[PDB]
Amino acid sequence: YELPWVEKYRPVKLNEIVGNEDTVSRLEVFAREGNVPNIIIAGPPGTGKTTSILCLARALLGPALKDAMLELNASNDRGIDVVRNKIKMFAQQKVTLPKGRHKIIILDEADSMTDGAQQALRRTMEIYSKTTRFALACNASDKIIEPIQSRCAVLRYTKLTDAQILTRLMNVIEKERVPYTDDGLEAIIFTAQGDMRQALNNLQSTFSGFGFINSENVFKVCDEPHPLLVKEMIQHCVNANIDEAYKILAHLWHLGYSPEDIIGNIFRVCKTFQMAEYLKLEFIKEIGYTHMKIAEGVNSLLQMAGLLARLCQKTM
Amino acid sequence: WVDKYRPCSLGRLDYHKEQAAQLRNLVQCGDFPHLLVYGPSGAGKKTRIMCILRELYGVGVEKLRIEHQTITTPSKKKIEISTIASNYHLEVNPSDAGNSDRVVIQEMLKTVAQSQQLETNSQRDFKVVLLTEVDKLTKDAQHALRRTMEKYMSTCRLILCCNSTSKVIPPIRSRCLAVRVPAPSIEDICHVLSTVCKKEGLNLPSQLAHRLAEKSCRNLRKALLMCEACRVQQYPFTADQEIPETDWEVYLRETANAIVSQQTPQRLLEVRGRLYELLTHCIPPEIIMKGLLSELLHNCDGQLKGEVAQMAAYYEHRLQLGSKAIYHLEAFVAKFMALYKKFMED
Amino acid sequence: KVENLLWVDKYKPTSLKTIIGQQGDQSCANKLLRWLRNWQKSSDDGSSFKAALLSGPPGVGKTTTASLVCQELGYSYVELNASDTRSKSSLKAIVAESLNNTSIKGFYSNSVSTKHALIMDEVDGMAGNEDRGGIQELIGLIKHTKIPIICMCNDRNHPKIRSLVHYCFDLRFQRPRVEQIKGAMMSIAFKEGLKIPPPAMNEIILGANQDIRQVLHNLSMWCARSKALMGPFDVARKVFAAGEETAHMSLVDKSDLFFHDYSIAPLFVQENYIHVKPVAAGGDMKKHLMLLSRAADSICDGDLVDSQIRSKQNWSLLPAQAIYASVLPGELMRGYMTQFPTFPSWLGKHSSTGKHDRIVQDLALHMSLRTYSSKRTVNMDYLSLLRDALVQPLTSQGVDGVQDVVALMDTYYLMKEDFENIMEISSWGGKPSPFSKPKVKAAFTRAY
Amino acid sequence: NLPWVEKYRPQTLNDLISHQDILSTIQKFINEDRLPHLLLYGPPGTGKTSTILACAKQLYKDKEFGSMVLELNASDDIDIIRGPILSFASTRTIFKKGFKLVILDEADAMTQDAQNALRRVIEKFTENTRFCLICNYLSKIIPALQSRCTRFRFGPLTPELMVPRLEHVVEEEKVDISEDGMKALVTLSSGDMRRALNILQSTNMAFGKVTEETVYTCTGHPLKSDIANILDWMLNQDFTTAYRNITELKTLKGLALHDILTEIHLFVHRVDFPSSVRIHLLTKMADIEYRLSVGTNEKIQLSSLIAAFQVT
Amino acid sequence: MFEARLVQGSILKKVLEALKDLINEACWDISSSGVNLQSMDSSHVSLVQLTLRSEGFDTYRCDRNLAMGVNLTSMSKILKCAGNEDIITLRAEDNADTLALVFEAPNQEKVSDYEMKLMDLDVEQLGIPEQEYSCVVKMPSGEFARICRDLSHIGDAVVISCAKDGVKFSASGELGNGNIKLSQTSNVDKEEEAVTIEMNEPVQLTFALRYLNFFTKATPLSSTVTLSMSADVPLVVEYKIADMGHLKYYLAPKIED
Ligand SMILES: Nc1ncnc2c1ncn2[C@@H]1O[C@H](COP(=O)(O)OP(=O)(O)OP(O)(O)=S)[C@@H](O)[C@H]1O
Ligand SMILES: Nc1ncnc2c1ncn2[C@@H]1O[C@H](COP(=O)(O)OP(=O)(O)OP(O)(O)=S)[C@@H](O)[C@H]1O
Ligand SMILES: Nc1ncnc2c1ncn2[C@@H]1O[C@H](COP(=O)(O)OP(=O)(O)OP(O)(O)=S)[C@@H](O)[C@H]1O
Ligand SMILES: Nc1ncnc2c1ncn2[C@@H]1O[C@H](COP(=O)(O)OP(=O)(O)O)[C@@H](O)[C@H]1O
Ligand SMILES: [Mg+2]
Ligand SMILES: [Mg+2]
Ligand SMILES: [Mg+2]
Repeated sequence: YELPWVEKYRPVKLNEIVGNEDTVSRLEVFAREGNVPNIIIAGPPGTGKTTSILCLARALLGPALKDAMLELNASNDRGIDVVRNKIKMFAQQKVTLPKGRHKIIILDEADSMTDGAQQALRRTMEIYSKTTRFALACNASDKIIEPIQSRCAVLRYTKLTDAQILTRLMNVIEKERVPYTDDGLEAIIFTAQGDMRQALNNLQSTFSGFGFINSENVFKVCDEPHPLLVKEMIQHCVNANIDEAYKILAHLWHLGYSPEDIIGNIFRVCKTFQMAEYLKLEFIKEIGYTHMKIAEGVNSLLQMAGLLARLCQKTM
Repeated sequence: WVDKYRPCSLGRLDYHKEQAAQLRNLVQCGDFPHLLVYGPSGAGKKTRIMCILRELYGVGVEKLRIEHQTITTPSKKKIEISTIASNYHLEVNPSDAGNSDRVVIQEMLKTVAQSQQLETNSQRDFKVVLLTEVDKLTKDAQHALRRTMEKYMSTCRLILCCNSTSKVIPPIRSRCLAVRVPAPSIEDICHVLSTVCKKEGLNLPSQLAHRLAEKSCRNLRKALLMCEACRVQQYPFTADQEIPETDWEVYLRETANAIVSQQTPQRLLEVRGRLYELLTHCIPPEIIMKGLLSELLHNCDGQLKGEVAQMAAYYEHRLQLGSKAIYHLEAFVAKFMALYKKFMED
Repeated sequence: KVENLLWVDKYKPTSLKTIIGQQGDQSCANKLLRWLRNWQKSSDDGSSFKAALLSGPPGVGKTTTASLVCQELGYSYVELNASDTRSKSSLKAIVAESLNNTSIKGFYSNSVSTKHALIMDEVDGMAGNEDRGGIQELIGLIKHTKIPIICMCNDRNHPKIRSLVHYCFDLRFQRPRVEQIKGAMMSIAFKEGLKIPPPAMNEIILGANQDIRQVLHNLSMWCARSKALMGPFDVARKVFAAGEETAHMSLVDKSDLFFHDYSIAPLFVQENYIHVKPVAAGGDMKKHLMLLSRAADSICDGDLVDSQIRSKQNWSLLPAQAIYASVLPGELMRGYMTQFPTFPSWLGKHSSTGKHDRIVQDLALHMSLRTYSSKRTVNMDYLSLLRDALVQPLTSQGVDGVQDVVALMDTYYLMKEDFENIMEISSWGGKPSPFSKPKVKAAFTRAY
Repeated sequence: NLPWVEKYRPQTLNDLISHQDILSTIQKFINEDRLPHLLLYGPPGTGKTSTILACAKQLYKDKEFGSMVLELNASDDIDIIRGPILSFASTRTIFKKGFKLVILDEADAMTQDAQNALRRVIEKFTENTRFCLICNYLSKIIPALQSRCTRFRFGPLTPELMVPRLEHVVEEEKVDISEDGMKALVTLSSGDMRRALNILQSTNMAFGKVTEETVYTCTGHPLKSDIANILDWMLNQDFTTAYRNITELKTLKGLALHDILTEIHLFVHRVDFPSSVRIHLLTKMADIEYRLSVGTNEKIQLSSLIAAFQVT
Repeated sequence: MFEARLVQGSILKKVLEALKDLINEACWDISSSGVNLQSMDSSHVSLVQLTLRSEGFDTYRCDRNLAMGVNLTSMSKILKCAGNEDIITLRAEDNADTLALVFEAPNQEKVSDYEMKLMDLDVEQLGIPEQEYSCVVKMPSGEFARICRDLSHIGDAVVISCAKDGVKFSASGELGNGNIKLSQTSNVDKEEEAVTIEMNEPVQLTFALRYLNFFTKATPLSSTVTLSMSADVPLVVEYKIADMGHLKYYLAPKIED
């Protein structure tokens, strides 16, 4: 049993996180001086929040990581009783660390704690801050009640640019010597959408299923509406050719792509497209309106055809 | 004295006397049905409802209290509601719980049904659950209302006091006797004003009462308040009194006049401030839109009134879909400025 | 030497003259100090209560205020946090026998001082199944107590707390003004050897919503970024610029400008889009007004997407909202911002609306003789006519104001609090209340 | 008696059809003990719960199947994660050596918090319990959770592939199927073998013979001639006599406006228009559908549809 | 290093089941003279002072004066793992974070060495001065336990009146009233059950019964309990240890009007 590449190549120190140079720079400063505040790391998935907190805790504590760190996932019981007993008895527990080091209580998936648990956690955060530091992680930073954000530094994380994911993908390819090609790498970066863990998972799955990495093969394991078909459909809609765009639309509908997926790809492709500017904005307006109408529940092919008709009649 | 001369028996009503006799015949026959009483605001829906209750149960329906119940959302956001209750009925407005109106209906109907099982013997074998402002219930809540209205049909009757039932699901309109309370005529308002002043022993003339009626716009409560407020300032009642109007009417009117005066962004910002001062005092955005639109139409041309009317209707419609009403109000104003300036200049 | 302490603990208010929020004549901390000092006379007009209720926004000094007040008068307090179980049984088994008892701190001190008090912090955390029946037993303890209970809440407008405020001297902490916190944090940053421009200080204090703990944590992170060698206002100013973002920005970048703080960016844009002068509309007001209307339309579309995202947690519409509320208006209003990206100021208006709403609802519930409408303008006009009813007797004759005020106050079941509520509630446009327009008010509060 | 949707289930892994790439890759996973967590997603009736059940029966035995496979539906219920799933994944089975299998049918009805908890459970115990999630909308699954597991889109079955299996079912049974009854069955099925076999069995059992008319009457699907009639009333008549005719037809047979509108859309795309008229018809019909989605009167929406067609 | 081996192991067990419900976490002050423990109840109503002299421990070795905070619930849970015949050896390093308790069975090869985790406690030693109490009642422990457990059924407040002729406990509840008068005992053969009331002024105080019932949890420690009491100072319920030290409970009187 060999473990996946998402873990075999997990960065073990903050010099190897490619996510957000400013926030990771702050965290390297904290790993150097040593007096961290309670930090809430918030951001989109796959960008290196858990990894950053783990590497920070390691670089701070060192060999006392088994004795000074308490991690509580979302798969652990974290009711009000656990917050009032286990977390409190850990905060009160005595551990002797070097001058500026503190125990760390990593509450991963902090947005999954009920309000009662966070209310019971407030004063534990506040009282024992002389020897205990908290490091919460979350995706929706509004699921954390306001009094808990009041006693934490809210470090924001953002999606990854395509260059960073490409650098890390090349670092992994070099170590694994997987045969690749540029179109395959562009396909992986298109299917990733910033998630650095999604990109690695797709890379490993493609390599293990087929070996060689090319776009034709990447879209055989991801299998979302090929962006070339959507580009062609938008092009037909630019020339006010409804009967040729509905062709591609009904083709995509024949293969059973859910309309949410079709709209997601149409949006993501019409955003970075090669039309004019005013026309691009007039297109994105209508695509957003139809996306609203489909999320609401009106997901029939007639709504997609109406969207195509509007896109056509925008250009007379 | 608005609450000092409102009648208390169906035989004491001032207008819609045929409907009064009909309602008396209704409560006299057995098996009182679910009533859906509606009609423009300030026409006497609550007066008729209280009279129906006085005819239904004893006079002990006036010795009421104020209970404060707490409901729990499908999460920990607890909400507190106010139920005015008597020994035989319960008047709750299940719409202050903004989008948690589905659970309050269920729970309140359940509680009243179970309290009626505790020795309700006074004169009837059922209780009344008066729900005011029903047309603003969410559809998921009106469906629960439909279900729990039959689930406990035998022990508690419902009286839905809405207005303009247009937003009431037909499943409900098909299970409630529709009582329609029109707005009283100008003459009816004049007669009730003269009666109130004569019982007060005042000298309300025949040309001031008509001005009060024409300004009240078929709203009886507004007319009574205006009559009471033109006394607190100038008791002698002459033919040309400066009968006052509420603060927000004036504010909304001067806001409309300000929109008409200037068509500059520096004016649009002050109009945004005025709209904020109006919203903050908790007056509904539909009232703001209708009051702004009227004074606007008074200052446009007959060829422009169509576009402005449709603009107000469109914006108001959209406002009922979003969350921040100030966005749509300011959009409507901005659009009217951009249209009116282009019309007047050209 | 390495510091094993946060700024929130290095620069805590060790004294009472250091609470940044309130150092005035009658402020939340001096009112509490005077209520506590002469509590013995109970067993401000709050000397008739047996407990205080400090309530307000987070990070303003409630915990510090209560501790320093109980510490200045030599009181000794027993704090009960939200991390201590406070169900009915546990509460009436831990703190029931201590209320009518003498504290042993009153005999054996390491000087010796009586006057033991209790502090029930985070009283709105007594919710859920764990703390089942906490608030009920708490008011049952407040009813029969012999030591001052000092309860701290976080939002007085809470269902569980509404049944408690009827027994507690109601204090209310205000968000400290920006100048006070500015002076304090500038002194602190000087102590620390960290130089920050006062504009950046005002930005930090406003972005943290005047939460002193949050501004201290933000100053810590600022100094961290300084040692290592993009806020809301900055991005809000970067969306309405022209001259530098011609080739620097594309649709992906303009759409990303929304994603920095996607919870507040639409509010900033809707607030600051009106102070721009569209380069496309070269002074022609007929086109500038049209651009404003188009931007307003787009912002309403963004509001529609927002209200759709809120109901069902469908985070796939975030890009659509970024297009409607942040990028579009940008292209429509692409001129030059006049003054400054002011704060959105919509949150304060929503809070004040909620206050006026519950105030009117309470005042109207007391007028439940045979008439009621929950919170409508129906009651706003009954209450405007009631304000003109009340003020008339006293405007015209000093001798009848008392008789009529009482006759009406008791006909509709109203109180002095209700009078204060009905007076400064119908003041449109910042117009002074018709009650301040003298000598009779002094005897009016004393004789009522 | 016994439904044909169960009698002709593919018992092995090769009796699956139209997914030869996915089936070969899963079989290779099985042979090399490299089976990852699987996420099977796609439209109904396409062969997901049969693929994974064949894979299981190939992996375990029939007596190990109660103690090493947790078939759990996700539509019954965050407690289900830390309850039976965490207690099934973390514990070994006493005498059996090898991983376990957890099959979460309808894995998209799970709230997002439950999917966070389940993602941590998966990440933790990934060498003694392999998870196989099954859903219809991959968009409903948290990107975090889906990242963990390899994804397989079980799209609909093209009619060329699925016709031989229906022919084998017809020959094995005794169904006098017409040459177009097969076509009107494939069309109405819309590419899910379950619905095709169900419709076929139910019609053959109700009427006794399957043809292009019998299946259209057994499923109550609006016939093509009726929609042609409606389009003719709208396109070549007066407004009022079209309203009357369409209302009479709409009440004669059970017919709503959603179905009228869908079929009329397909016809608008079928018949020839100047290609600047169908941009109008399409826009107006896509607005009428949204209007009907909010619970409005159908007497004013039908008239709006006739108004849309009166551009001609 | 602090190492203390105690052959009479049960003592520790009993002591910890005497404190574990009144005190939640305490700060053992170890010194070359012995072990002390001053700790206030969480509600600041009751104080407890335990003293175990080093001459009572079978073997005692303290170098630097430790002050180790422990969670008396965790310590009780650890000590419940020792038989009533075990030899208990506490051991702690210079400034260690853990406290090693070795329970050695007396006549077996079973040796169980647990390692409790200390906590961080910053407590201040209250200054209790040596007083000369007005009323000192030395009675049998089981007697006092019975009195308190009985009066707890009547009401939740005991009025102790120490007059000349004898002590008198009283209580009044919603179901009635009760009072146990307890007369001084004669010079009769058994010594432990001889009540001995030495008073100077007739005192009368009112105490809570919850804390008196918490006090009586130490009855297995000794057979004679000594109630010292004066006007407006806490009741002092003292239990001796078997020639090793003592355990005193201070309870503060109710508020008098
Ligand atoms: N910024 C990054 N630099 C390098 N590797 C990364 C980065 N982000 C993610 N990874 C890789 O992705 C794996 C998982 O990332 P995580 O740290 O788990 O992200 P995450 O923020 O925890 O995502 P969640 O928890 O699902 S929101 C790590 O083991 C890394 O191999
Ligand atoms: N008025 C103030 N003056 C000085 N420092 C303050 C002030 N308010 C808050 N602080 C700082 O913020 C820290 C926490 O303030 P607290 O009084 O604990 O906040 P809080 O009112 O308890 O907020 P809660 O409990 O979350 S509702 C203190 O340690 C101080 O450093
Ligand atoms: N590829 C296939 N080969 C053979 N029979 C199939 C195939 N796909 C579907 N079937 C038949 O259709 C029936 C239902 O297929 P299922 O695998 O149950 O579909 P499903 O994916 O579970 O649909 P759900 O669970 O509602 S999303 C089975 O009993 C088979 O007889
Ligand atoms: N028959 C009547 N006679 C006199 N006054 C009436 C009558 N009906 C209504 N009113 C007046 O209207 C006031 C309230 O109107 P209401 O009954 O509440 O109608 P609505 O519920 O539509 O506002 C009463 O206080 C009373 O002053
Ligand atoms: Mg993580
Ligand atoms: Mg606090
Ligand atoms: Mg299935």
